[PDB]
Amino acid sequence: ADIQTERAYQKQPTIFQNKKRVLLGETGKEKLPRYYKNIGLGFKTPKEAIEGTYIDKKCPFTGNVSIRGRILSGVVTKMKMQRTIVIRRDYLHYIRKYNRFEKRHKNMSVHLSPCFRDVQIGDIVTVGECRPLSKTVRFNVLKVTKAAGTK
Amino acid sequence: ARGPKKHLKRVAAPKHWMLDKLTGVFAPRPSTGPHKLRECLPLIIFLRNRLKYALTGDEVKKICMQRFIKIDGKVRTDITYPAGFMDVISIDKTGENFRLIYDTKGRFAVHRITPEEAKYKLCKVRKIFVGTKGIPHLVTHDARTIRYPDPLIKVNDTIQIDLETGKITDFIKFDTGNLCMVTGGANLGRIGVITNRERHPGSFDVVHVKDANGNSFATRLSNIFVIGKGNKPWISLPRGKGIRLTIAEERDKRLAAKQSSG
Amino acid sequence: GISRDNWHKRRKTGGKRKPYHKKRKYELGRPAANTKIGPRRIHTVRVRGGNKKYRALRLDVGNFSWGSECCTRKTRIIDVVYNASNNELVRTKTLVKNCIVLIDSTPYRQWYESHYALPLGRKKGAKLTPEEEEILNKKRSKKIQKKYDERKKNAKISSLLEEQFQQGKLLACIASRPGQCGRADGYVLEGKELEFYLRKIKARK
Amino acid sequence: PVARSWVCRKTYVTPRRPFEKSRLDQELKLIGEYGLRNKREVWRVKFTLAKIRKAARELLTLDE
RNA sequence: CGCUACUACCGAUUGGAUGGUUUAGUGAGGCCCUCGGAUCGGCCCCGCCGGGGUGCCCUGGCGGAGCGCUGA
RNA sequence: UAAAGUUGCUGCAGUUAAAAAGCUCGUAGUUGGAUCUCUCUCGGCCGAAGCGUUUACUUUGAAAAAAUUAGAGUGUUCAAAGCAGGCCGCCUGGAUACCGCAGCUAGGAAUAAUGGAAUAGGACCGCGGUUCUAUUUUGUUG
RNA sequence: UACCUGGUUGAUCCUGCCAGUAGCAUAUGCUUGUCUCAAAGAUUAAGCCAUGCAUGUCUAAGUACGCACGGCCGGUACAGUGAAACUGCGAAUGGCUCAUUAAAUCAGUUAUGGUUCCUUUGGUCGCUCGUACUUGGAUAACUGUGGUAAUUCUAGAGCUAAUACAUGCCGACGGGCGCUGACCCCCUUCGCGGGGGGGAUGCGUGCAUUUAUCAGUGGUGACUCUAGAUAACCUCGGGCCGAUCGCACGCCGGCGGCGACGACCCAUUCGAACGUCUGCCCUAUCAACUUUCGAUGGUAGUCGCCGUGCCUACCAUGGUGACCACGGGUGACGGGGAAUCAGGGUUCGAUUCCGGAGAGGGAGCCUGAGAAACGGCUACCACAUCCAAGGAAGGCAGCAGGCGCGCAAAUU
Ligand SMILES: [Mg+2]
Ligand SMILES: [Mg+2]
Ligand SMILES: [Mg+2]
Ligand SMILES: [Mg+2]
Ligand SMILES: [Mg+2]
Ligand SMILES: [Mg+2]
Ligand SMILES: [Mg+2]
Ligand SMILES: [Mg+2]
Ligand SMILES: [Mg+2]
Ligand SMILES: [Mg+2]
Ligand SMILES: [Mg+2]
Ligand SMILES: [Mg+2]
Ligand SMILES: [Mg+2]
Ligand SMILES: [Mg+2]
Ligand SMILES: [Mg+2]
Ligand SMILES: [Mg+2]
Ligand SMILES: [Mg+2]
Ligand SMILES: [Mg+2]
Ligand SMILES: [Mg+2]
Ligand SMILES: [Mg+2]
Ligand SMILES: [Mg+2]
Ligand SMILES: [Mg+2]
Ligand SMILES: [Mg+2]
Ligand SMILES: [Mg+2]
Ligand SMILES: [Mg+2]
Ligand SMILES: [Mg+2]
Ligand SMILES: [Mg+2]
Ligand SMILES: [Mg+2]
Ligand SMILES: [Mg+2]
Ligand SMILES: [Mg+2]
Ligand SMILES: [Mg+2]
Ligand SMILES: [Mg+2]
Ligand SMILES: [Mg+2]
Ligand SMILES: [Mg+2]
Ligand SMILES: [Mg+2]
Ligand SMILES: [Mg+2]
Ligand SMILES: [Mg+2]
Ligand SMILES: [Mg+2]
Ligand SMILES: [Mg+2]
Ligand SMILES: [Mg+2]
Ligand SMILES: [Mg+2]
Ligand SMILES: [Mg+2]
Ligand SMILES: [Mg+2]
Repeated sequence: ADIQTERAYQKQPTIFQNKKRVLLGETGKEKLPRYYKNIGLGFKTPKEAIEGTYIDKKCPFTGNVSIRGRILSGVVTKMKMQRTIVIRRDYLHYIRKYNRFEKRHKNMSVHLSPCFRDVQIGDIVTVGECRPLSKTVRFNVLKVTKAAGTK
Repeated sequence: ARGPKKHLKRVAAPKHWMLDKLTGVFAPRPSTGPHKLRECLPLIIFLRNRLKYALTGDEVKKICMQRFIKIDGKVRTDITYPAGFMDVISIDKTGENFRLIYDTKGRFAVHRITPEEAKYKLCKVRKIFVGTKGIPHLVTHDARTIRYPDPLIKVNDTIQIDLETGKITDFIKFDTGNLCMVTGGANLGRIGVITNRERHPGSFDVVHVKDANGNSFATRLSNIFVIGKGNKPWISLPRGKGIRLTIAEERDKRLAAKQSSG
Repeated sequence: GISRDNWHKRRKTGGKRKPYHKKRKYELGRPAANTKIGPRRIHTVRVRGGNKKYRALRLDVGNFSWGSECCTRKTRIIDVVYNASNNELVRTKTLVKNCIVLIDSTPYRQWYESHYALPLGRKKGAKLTPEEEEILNKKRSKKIQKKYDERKKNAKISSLLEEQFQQGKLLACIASRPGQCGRADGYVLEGKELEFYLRKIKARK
Repeated sequence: PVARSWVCRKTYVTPRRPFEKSRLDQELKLIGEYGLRNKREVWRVKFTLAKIRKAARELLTLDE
């Protein structure tokens, strides 16, 4: 998978990839070291992020983002943007005059890392709050759980 | 509102000052200082409302401008100086020393201390950071930074500071079984032994504390102040020994005192 | 004047937002510092909090780092050859962050010839005028010559950098923000980044 | 802003039916027997008793 | 159908009056950039030079001129 | 505003008083039949760790401006108020409750949703393999 | 106090409204002896304003050659009181009002591991190897010549200060540490050669700034955090590394105690500014909206105190909606709260506390830590003042007060 598709050169800023190498240690390529971080709160780092090659500065595991504040869950409704998806959060709002609830929802645009592959319309995503990534995106997908009847 | 605010409405002042409603529109508005505005006792309130040494604000100013009041061993001529928890107020002309200790009902009590005990104080540690060629630094709840602290001293611990020099003399580690006072919230002013601390990563930690009478109560970690090692406090406690009476037993005690009076 | 507020923008649903206050001073913006190549001209800006931003209008000198050799030197900025954002920036020779620039290679060649005692970027005429013959061959004690011979075993430069040294100009990336700090610093391109930008530059023309 | 207090109460309430024989007679009996100035004094005492009864009724429904 | 009054509608009139949005053009004023250079200096040069060493220069204090060199 | 159960959640009406679509299908919405009685590792028997599918619900705990409201004390001469005051320098207050919803917290598991094996794309025991990899080796070096 | 009563009929029982009943707020009428609290130009006109006042400020400790007083002694540079003026600070708080504003404001809850912060408080301030027993030029006050019808308008001339403007050392200072490596020594090896030392001469050096690289003191749930090492950089529109004042006076020929100002940086306090989650009235005779001039997302940058379509270039075609989007209306600033109320509810909240907005309407700025400030400035629009007709000066939704509007509201 070629990772150079923009006008600029895509690269993890922390990793230095031009270290001098003698010809005796030139067994193909050096297998460019991968930068990854362990986000806390008991979330495992996907093996894809560790062993991947994608460049994503908004990735919670390989990019420059900090998970802080609220951790929420939603259902994936649309995946038509690049590296970001639209999830749906449903809830019941109480009305005190009638002592009864009404069904409400709100969509949320959340950044989805390339480390989560095979995400389908319908699965559950645990997202975590971060700094503003775009005009409307303030959350990053931290965990993906499949639907109840997946193959 | 452009720029900082300089006034404080009397009804908007913190309730533990015990300010009335009809004396004026405004309140003393504590100056910026080592203690937060909501958690301090301005010098004027203590010197006029509490001790009744002065009748008006001008008399408080006249008292302070003769350099009679010392807060933690230093002369303070600012009448709105924020004096807060564990501060030592010394008046040598009349020869008394007070320590600002929360009462059981969450108010700064007039607590007189001996001059031997007025030479030190206890400070909670807020953070530890290394700077400037690998020199460690401690920051206390009193906004004083101390370089070269003991490597064992960690956050949420308590250090005994010699007021004359400003150096650490000993410390208490934050651990279960150590005596503590609650410095904020519903249980403010209560004294008890730490029983258990539950950690919630990314959120606030809750500390459970058991009184000397067997009562238990929870607080947030930021509301806990280690007072003594084990059951013995390192300072003198106010007349109420940190235990909270319910309104029923308070009424019974008041009635017994009334009956025994005369 | 120039504003950076979020309330003049439409809502995520596409509806218009009616402003509830007029433009505030803390939302201001300022005209761009289209830094050019030329004799140094830098203006200072008094910014929020009373601090200072340095607004570089003209620059001709930068501090660039050869990462593989860890050799940082102050060199002369020559030309702008690539810009990933706009082509008019290359056309007008504007120094911004991440712009590809040609920097003079003389200090790096001097450091290489003084540290490895091996020629770099030299033609085959072999002039080697004095004080360069000395810096390249010299006479040294057995220990010093042994140390230099030990160095020579791991002194091999990539062919692309060797070609650039022959030309006298290296490709570098600007990692600083000239319009904010008044400085055009960066690093000498090498490795796969150098190949990528060489291919991009060739395809651009 | 001023340094004044505005807490105040009405010490009485007025009856909903203005003219009824039994209430008027009972109030007049109380006025004559206790030398009261008007019916507002009767209604004031009635209001204090009503507040006391309301507090007691609130307390009764609570657990012993 | 006839008598009196009121309300409302359609309104021919191509209604006006007020306000609010915009197309196109013009565009005060500030701010930024590129210039500009009225003036005011300093160094230098001399007539002028206080004295040190000794006529002898290392510094005062003037006048004259240099699109001299620079700064504002 | 109450009276108005004449806006009806509590709690109204629709044969004849005003009122059920001409009839059927049908997306969203609303509602939906029985059934199922915590441990393996770490540190000093406990403290720790998960995770039991997730909750809703219920109870508790924390955090939650003052004023206002409720309310404790207190003879403003009484009262509306106030936060004062009492004793022959002392003594004593300036309480307490309440604060939807959402968000934290820890118990309960009835009720109500939700899942767990039916191309075995099953659980547990041992096996064997395949690959990569962190350190044991080891006064030391090596 | 969980309440009803009159009215359709010749009479009856219903449905059903009209009317009665009580409270609460505004106005108004008649009446009014005492006393304690106490609202008060919100509604209509965020309409218009005469006049006066509403923000100024000095200690022992920045600058005193005003005899303006007063010396004590009279050459004791400067006694003291001290107007003025320069310097510094404040004027961004407070007060007023409710026009705008409909997920906006605001409320509760969280975040800044994404920023700024005068001041107070504590730390740091010989850590840097490079005339000082004190540097330079002005300017005000003051003294004198003035101009204009007119302003808190100012010009020319003559002096003179600094904690205003600038400039600029000594010292600690001996070195240490990186690099360099003329040379010298020891060792082994016949020897070569290898190994180990000492070293002259050169470049650099501290904390802040910018970039790159290396290793992994303390910390976090999580840093690309903190600290460390290396190569450099370090803006003429410059970063810190004291040319400052007062009071006591001393000791051993030099050292010094209290303070006050100032200062880069860190922390602290007071904040502020963006965000997270949930919550708002009526309306479908508003059903599709946004996207060609950013709408939604990606990459690189610009600008900004910072995170961000905030803006630009190039890409992708997205983003919201019957769970009511978008549009319209509101006699809509939002809350804490208020009236009424058996229980449930309905209505009110311009109004003294908190938050927001505005200063006739828009817009743009200076200074400052902090305004897009209006009892600051610059324009245009609408009003409007003085004028000698050339020009000058405006902003009561501050306190009083006037006009106007009105059913509707107080003392220059
Ligand atoms: Mg204000
Ligand atoms: Mg946190
Ligand atoms: Mg600053
Ligand atoms: Mg135009
Ligand atoms: Mg212009
Ligand atoms: Mg009603
Ligand atoms: Mg009823
Ligand atoms: Mg009915
Ligand atoms: Mg019918
Ligand atoms: Mg039918
Ligand atoms: Mg259906
Ligand atoms: Mg069922
Ligand atoms: Mg409250
Ligand atoms: Mg009360
Ligand atoms: Mg709750
Ligand atoms: Mg009939
Ligand atoms: Mg009849
Ligand atoms: Mg009626
Ligand atoms: Mg009546
Ligand atoms: Mg009288
Ligand atoms: Mg008013
Ligand atoms: Mg008005
Ligand atoms: Mg002044
Ligand atoms: Mg100040
Ligand atoms: Mg100021
Ligand atoms: Mg300080
Ligand atoms: Mg002059
Ligand atoms: Mg960016
Ligand atoms: Mg983007
Ligand atoms: Mg564009
Ligand atoms: Mg309005
Ligand atoms: Mg409202
Ligand atoms: Mg209001
Ligand atoms: Mg109004
Ligand atoms: Mg207000
Ligand atoms: Mg404003
Ligand atoms: Mg007006
Ligand atoms: Mg303005
Ligand atoms: Mg005004
Ligand atoms: Mg103002
Ligand atoms: Mg007025
Ligand atoms: Mg009238
Ligand atoms: Mg009136």
